Amino acid sequence: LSKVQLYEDLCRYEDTLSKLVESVDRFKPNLDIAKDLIRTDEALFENVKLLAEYDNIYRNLQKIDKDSEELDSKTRKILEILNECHDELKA
Amino acid sequence: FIPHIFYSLHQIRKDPNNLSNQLETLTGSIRHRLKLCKSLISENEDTKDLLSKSPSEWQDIIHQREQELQIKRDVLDDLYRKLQR
Repeated sequence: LSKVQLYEDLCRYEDTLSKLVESVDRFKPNLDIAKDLIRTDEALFENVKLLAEYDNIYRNLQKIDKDSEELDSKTRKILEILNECHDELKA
Repeated sequence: FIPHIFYSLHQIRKDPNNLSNQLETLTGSIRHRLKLCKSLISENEDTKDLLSKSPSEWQDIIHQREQELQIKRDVLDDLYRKLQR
């Protein structure tokens, strides 16, 4: 799971750190910690990368939508003019 | 946003260090960076992975948008034809 797992790792990462840094209790040797704080980071990066394709499609959808709105804008812009002409001609 | 999330994660990976007043100032940033990262993840536009939407959907929305594009452009040519006329 990209996003979900991405959010779990961040949790357990902060956990492990907080212990290592002494905010919470942990036994004196406490390397398991340091090792974890590296496996988790690598997992996050890997997970984040695998997510790029998804964010790219979004990049596309944003393009498309921007276009679509721009166009509808031009159409609106023209209808305005017609009305403005209609005014100068009627009123 | 996905880029700021990458650069953000990058800076955090590079943050850990020493102890004391430093140890606290170093772990304080790590706590804020974790917040910042969680906010970016939340704000990622609904791509795939359920952050916003799956992939199946993203493909649908793209096909739906292409179709609306063809139409809005047909409308656009008509509007211009008439203005020009």
